[PDB]
Amino acid sequence: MENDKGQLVELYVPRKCSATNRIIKADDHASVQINVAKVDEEGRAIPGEYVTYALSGYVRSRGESDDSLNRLAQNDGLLKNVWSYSR
Amino acid sequence: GRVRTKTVKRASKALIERYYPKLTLDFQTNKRLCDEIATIQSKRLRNKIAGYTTHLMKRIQKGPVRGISFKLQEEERERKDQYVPEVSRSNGVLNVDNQTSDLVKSLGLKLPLSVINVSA
Amino acid sequence: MRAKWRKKRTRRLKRKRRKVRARSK
Amino acid sequence: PKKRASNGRNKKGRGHVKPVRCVNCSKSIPKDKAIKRMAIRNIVEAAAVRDLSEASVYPEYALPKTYNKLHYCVSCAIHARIVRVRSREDRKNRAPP
Amino acid sequence: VLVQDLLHPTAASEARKHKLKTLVQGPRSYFLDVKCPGCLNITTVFSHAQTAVTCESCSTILCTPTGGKAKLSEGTSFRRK
Amino acid sequence: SLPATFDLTPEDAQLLLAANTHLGARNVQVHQEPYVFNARPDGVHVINVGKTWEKLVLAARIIAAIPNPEDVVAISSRTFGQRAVLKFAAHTGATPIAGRFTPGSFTNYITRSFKEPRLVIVTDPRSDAQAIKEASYVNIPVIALTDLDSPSEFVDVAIPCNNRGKHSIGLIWYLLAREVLRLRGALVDRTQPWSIMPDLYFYRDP
Amino acid sequence: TRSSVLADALNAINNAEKTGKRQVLIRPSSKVIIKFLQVMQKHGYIGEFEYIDDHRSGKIVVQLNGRLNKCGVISPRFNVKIGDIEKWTANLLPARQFGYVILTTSAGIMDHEEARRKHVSGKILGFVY
Amino acid sequence: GWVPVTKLGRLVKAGKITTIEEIFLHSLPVKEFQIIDTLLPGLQDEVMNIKPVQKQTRAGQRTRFKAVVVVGDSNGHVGLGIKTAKEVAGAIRAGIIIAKLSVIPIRRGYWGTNLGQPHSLATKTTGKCGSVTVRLIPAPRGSGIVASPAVKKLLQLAGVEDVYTQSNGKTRTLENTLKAAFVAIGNTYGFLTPNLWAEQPLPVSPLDIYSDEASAQ
Amino acid sequence: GKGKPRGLNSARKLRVHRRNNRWAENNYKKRLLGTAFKSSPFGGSSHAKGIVLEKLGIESKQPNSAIRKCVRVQLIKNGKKVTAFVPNDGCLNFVD
RNA sequence: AGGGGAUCGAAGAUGAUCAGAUACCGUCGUAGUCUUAACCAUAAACUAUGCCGACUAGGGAUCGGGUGGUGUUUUUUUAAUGACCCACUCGGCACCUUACGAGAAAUCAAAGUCUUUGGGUUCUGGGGGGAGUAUGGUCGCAAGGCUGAAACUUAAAGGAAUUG
Ligand SMILES: [Mg+2]
Ligand SMILES: [Mg+2]
Ligand SMILES: [Mg+2]
Ligand SMILES: [Mg+2]
Ligand SMILES: [Mg+2]
Ligand SMILES: [Mg+2]
Ligand SMILES: [Mg+2]
Ligand SMILES: [Mg+2]
Ligand SMILES: [Mg+2]
Ligand SMILES: [Mg+2]
Ligand SMILES: [Mg+2]
Ligand SMILES: [Mg+2]
Ligand SMILES: [Mg+2]
Ligand SMILES: [Mg+2]
Ligand SMILES: [Mg+2]
Ligand SMILES: [Mg+2]
Ligand SMILES: [Mg+2]
Ligand SMILES: [Zn+2]
Ligand SMILES: [Zn+2]
Repeated sequence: MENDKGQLVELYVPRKCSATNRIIKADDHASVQINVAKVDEEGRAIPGEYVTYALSGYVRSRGESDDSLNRLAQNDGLLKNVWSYSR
Repeated sequence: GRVRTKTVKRASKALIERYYPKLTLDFQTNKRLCDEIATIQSKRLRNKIAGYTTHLMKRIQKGPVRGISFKLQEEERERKDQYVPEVSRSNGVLNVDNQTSDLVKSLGLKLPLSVINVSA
Repeated sequence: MRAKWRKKRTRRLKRKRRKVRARSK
Repeated sequence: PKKRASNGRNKKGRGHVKPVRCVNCSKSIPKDKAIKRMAIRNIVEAAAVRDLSEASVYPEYALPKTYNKLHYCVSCAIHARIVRVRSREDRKNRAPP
Repeated sequence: VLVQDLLHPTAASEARKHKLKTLVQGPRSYFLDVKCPGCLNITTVFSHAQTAVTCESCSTILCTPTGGKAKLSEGTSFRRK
Repeated sequence: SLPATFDLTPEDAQLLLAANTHLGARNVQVHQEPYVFNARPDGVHVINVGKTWEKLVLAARIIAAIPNPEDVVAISSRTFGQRAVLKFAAHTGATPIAGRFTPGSFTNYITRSFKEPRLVIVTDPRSDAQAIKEASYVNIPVIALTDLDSPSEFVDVAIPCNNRGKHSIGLIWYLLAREVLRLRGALVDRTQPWSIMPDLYFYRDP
Repeated sequence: TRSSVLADALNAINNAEKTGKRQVLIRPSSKVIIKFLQVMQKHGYIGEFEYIDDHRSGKIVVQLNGRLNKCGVISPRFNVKIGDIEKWTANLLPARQFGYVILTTSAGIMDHEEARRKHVSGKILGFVY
Repeated sequence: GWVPVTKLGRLVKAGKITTIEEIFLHSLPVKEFQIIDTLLPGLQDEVMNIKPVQKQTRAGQRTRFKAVVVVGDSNGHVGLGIKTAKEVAGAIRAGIIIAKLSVIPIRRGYWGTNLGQPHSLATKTTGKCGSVTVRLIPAPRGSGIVASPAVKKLLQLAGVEDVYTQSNGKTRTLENTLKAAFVAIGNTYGFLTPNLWAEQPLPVSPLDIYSDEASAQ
Repeated sequence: GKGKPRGLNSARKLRVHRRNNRWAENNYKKRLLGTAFKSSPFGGSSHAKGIVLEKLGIESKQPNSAIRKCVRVQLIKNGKKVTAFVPNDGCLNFVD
């Protein structure tokens, strides 16, 4: 939210649900951010380095947290099958 | 009725928590402990207390008592931990269902077979 | 008083005014 | 306000049932609102059964109960029979025992 | 649920649905060629006949009507198309 | 991103089928599960263990990722999981909660039960719902062992299981632990059946 | 009986978004639905959409992103007198800097900003933001 | 002395988190009031209303006191706390703290041109609580706060310069009205305009970057 | 839509319906029925001048106990009779 | 207006009860209760919730219809039937669990998709009394139905829930 002349104004640009791209606001204390570990050759899990996803309180309440994570991580490569885009 | 108030039952807890070494199945010495190690305004209230920190001690020696945990249990429990020498690959092969093996066939590789059927 | 007896009260009352007024038709 | 979804008692998809007469006070009450018990009991009783067979021809006989349905009227159902009056939640419970 | 392919439904879950609730609608009744070896030809019956379809030449029967699928007459045979 | 040898091996598969970790819930069957695989007739639904295995891996791949391994929390109010969780927490970092939960453990700093983790693992979101609820008052992600009739609100990444008892829950936890150690960790190489017995995890007696 | 075929198409889209979905089937589509769908799309408020041809009135699959608060229809298609356009946008848009009143005019189905630029007016269809 | 309990209280006292915008960035649940004291010290309070309530009891009437309180700077951080104790001051004390805990952010915008420093709202917003709906509408400069004394004061401490308001409901019940106005300005950072359509990489959580530098003992 | 027409040509129905329902307005109906001019001791006018017939001592309603000094007045343009209050302490002594 | 008139039974008369008891309880029992031909048009005529259309969420029962099965059971010689079991699908009468959502709440798959306020349409309400009264019209054999005011009076009447 820029201003008159190029200057960035209004503090704080909120995160977004990786799943629904809606804002995750402050009092949304039911939301979640899953850090998933980048790993290297022959197991081993490279500490401090994650593939990360966020998830709105809405979504988790509606029980869609597990299906939605599935699709998300799989089209990154951390799942191999499991999720069908058809029904 | 001789049901002990909370002040007594609470003080026993607190004592058995943090002085379990010292304290004994014996009231008489549990009595004396409570003087040196705690401040109580009446002989009667201390007796009352020591008699019950004694009771709690006596049945601890025969299995835990909920409320009181001096950590030492949780580590006796972790060392009191092991079993097995058999496991549950004998004998022969894994007995499966028609579709259990379909799951096998359609996903993976080699597994010993053993068909079933079942009805209504 | 119970609504229905009051409804009955005024039914009675109308039949009365209905009467008295006919004395002068 | 409204105090039950069954309202009085049990009538959704009709409009009019048909009154029964209360077994105790004779009060008419719709059949679906009735409140009912099967009075099944032996003709004899706890005591007479021994004394029954004893002073009888036949080996132990057979024995027949009496089977008759009861229709109570809420007031009559409350005043003695099946009633208590239950808490706001217990009222929901349709399980018998 | 929450994200799925409305454009490419699985054939199975498309198969269980109602005929007007598939993606594009079509019937689920078939036609058949039907014959009783007394004769040498093949009449074509509709799987839900309503009319008690009488054979070409011989007043025989072929299928009685029902609630839905016509019941074909006991000693016969058929193919779908 | 796929590891390469982290495919489901025939030794793990045998472990699982003997554990009946594929024998899913009967008539009951929560809409939110295509972890299924062909209705075995007369009630039982068969659970696709491949998917099971991957989830477990992703699970482990998120557990190891927590900086301090001891603010990973394991839960199990069901007796059939108490020996497991203690044995999971034993080997890895992880603080355990076996038996009764005690509400106010995540809200309410004032309690003596007070935890405050960065992740929660749970064995049966029916029995342990106290915790699943509690954690979504306060932004904790949740990993959970789920059958075909488990609630799935407020639990990300389900591990399709068989909380019908026995060895399943014990297996899954053992496999969980086994993988979090094979990850940035105190283990080994390829096959490597691991020293520790899988029957170590398991409800006792009688 | 179906009075506004547009009205169903918007409320469908609206209920999808609200429930966190990423697509909707809509039925039965129309020239007008398409053009309304087209405007929203041009402005980012939905993704791509596909017209499936039942041999009938059409179905549509919309793919929506989640930038969408509301897409509403205006039930009588009131005439707007080009000067009245200000009064509509104000009545029913969240601020003066984003969001659109979309409406039907002799020069095509177009949002009010294009309407302003082309200097035409007409009747009011609905809105997006 | 402070002695924080909670991970967040430690990280904050230990100078590892500098502003609540971070807290809101990651939606960190706040339990310790001292947190929002050190993180935002220009906070000035304001008792909004005090009223007697009464409870009937199996041995006495019980009339304790309900106090409604607003804290804020005048720079996009409000807090609305409601507390009832049996002495007035104790109600106010506990009320100010609750109000500090609930301190939320305000997105303010421009009535409709880019100029110098936001002065109004991003969008219209609505807040409901009970029967009352407080509705907030962006206004041109020097319009002022067009609102009742109470709601105006909550909107000033919140940092807003010009806004329009409309209310529906039994607005005389102050508790519900302010709560609705609160929820109304709370809603401004939930509303997705296109200026916020741009994708952000997804920041890492302080609770993990200073993982060690938090931690119990 | 619950209950009003929404159509583009339902303007008449919408006006009539309003007209019909204005009669539930207490002020509106008095305005059009001409209640002022018809009943009501003044014409509909702000004041009226009358003649003092007798001095009354009206006993006050509960929970109040008092004698409220008043006057019966016959309106000049009217002959309509009216009782009126005589405000403040004494002041009944000022009439006759 | 005819028939019928077992039963129960407004009215009436009685026995008790009661300070009284025109009642509650008991007895006698007229009309009535049933039927034909005609009237009447009202019920808390109730889900106190207009109709048509769309969309939004889970579960097990059940009624009707249909489809699928090397299902069960019926024996005869296997079938065909039938009844039953499983899966699905239309359309019903309902219940369960949830609530994204709604509400003043009780509660509600509508009472949701509403100040981010518009799918179509019918109807009714606008503080409480006065009063469903007065008056006119109209229908009715009657009882009464429909339509339906004001003057004046009044600061509350009222709803849901909470504690006593
Ligand atoms: Mg005469
Ligand atoms: Mg009440
Ligand atoms: Mg009542
Ligand atoms: Mg009826
Ligand atoms: Mg005041
Ligand atoms: Mg009226
Ligand atoms: Mg006089
Ligand atoms: Mg008779
Ligand atoms: Mg009598
Ligand atoms: Mg007498
Ligand atoms: Mg009499
Ligand atoms: Mg009526
Ligand atoms: Mg009813
Ligand atoms: Mg349903
Ligand atoms: Mg069949
Ligand atoms: Mg008064
Ligand atoms: Mg009460
Ligand atoms: Zn009775
Ligand atoms: Zn033939």
